[PDB]
Parts: sequence; structure tokens; C-alpha cells
Amino acid sequence: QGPHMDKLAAIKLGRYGEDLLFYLYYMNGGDVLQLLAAVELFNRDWRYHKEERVWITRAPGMEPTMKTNTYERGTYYFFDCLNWRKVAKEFHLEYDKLEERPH
Amino acid sequence: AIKLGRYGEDLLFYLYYMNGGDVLQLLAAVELFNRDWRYHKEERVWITRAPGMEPTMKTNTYERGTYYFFDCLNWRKVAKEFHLEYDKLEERPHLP
Repeated sequence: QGPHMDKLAAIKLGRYGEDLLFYLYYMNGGDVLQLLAAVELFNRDWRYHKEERVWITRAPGMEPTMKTNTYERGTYYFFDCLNWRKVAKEFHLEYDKLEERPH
Repeated sequence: AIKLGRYGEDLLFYLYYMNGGDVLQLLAAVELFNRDWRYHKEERVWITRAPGMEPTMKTNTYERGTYYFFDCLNWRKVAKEFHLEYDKLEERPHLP
């Protein structure tokens, strides 16, 4: 790091002006992208579970075995960001544990 | 504002989990510091000397003068006279 990271930062940002630097320090790009991604994910029937802290969605071609006004049982895909994959699991889904539509 | 509906699911998760903004944030900080900007922890703002403006007061623990402040709310560089205590300025950025 140190002088090496100095060099990396210099190669990447050396030619640009202070305005880009601040744009990056306050993560204006990243934060928005993350938001736009959330919106689209939501559009594609992905819901974010608060406790499980992952994106989940009903396995297409499978309706919930049991359903009510507060919860539902069934098979859902869970996104594992650590291994960059999608895994299916029978799960007890409680609606109140889902974030609302982004934005 | 953008039309993401056309791209792969994998790209969406990439944008959500792995856009790399955090890394660019660190590099930005390193670059700011290397261009003589300092970050004031309490004021929560990046600061740099205004050119042609020597400090009015100068002691071994602080100085007073006019400096540039980047106002991230109004998104503009702003000049302000300020009492600057050195030990309130963060050291050069490093890995967390």
C-alpha cells in the first residue's frame, strides 16, 4: 500500500480535477447505482429480507404451499453474494420482514 | 433514470454488491490528501489553503487564516476564515 496506493490513485485520478475526487469521496456514483439496481431487482420480483439480509424471490413455477395476510410458506431463491450464486430453500416468509419498493 | 430492464440479473447484483464505489472512495481520499487537502474530523469537511493567503495567527498547535472548504451540501468550494487546530486533521488515508 502507501506509495503503491499513491501510485494507483495517481494513475487513475491524476489527470482529473478536484470535482471528480469529491464526487467519488461522497460516493455519488456507487450509491445511486446501488439504488437503481435495487429498483430493477424489485421490478423483477426480488424482495429484500431485513433479518436474513439477502435478496429473495419465489422460485418461478411454484405457488406458496400456504399463504395468509401476514406470511407464506414456499420455495424461494436466495442470492448468496459471497459465492455469487442463487440457491433455493423452503422458507417461512413473513411479509413485514420485507423492505418496501426502493425510492 | 437508466433502462436496466435489458441487462442480466448478474449485472444487477454486481451493481448492488460490487460496484467498487468504496474502493474509488479510498483512492479519492488518497488523491485529495496528496493534493494538499486535509480532512477536519469535527467540521467533517475537506480543507485546503487558499492561494495567496498566509495565516494571520500561527502557533505550534494551531493557526488562523482563510482556507477553502468543500461544501458537500451546496457542492462547491467555499472560502472561510477559520481557527485551525492541527491535531483535528486526519492523517494520510490508509487501508481500513
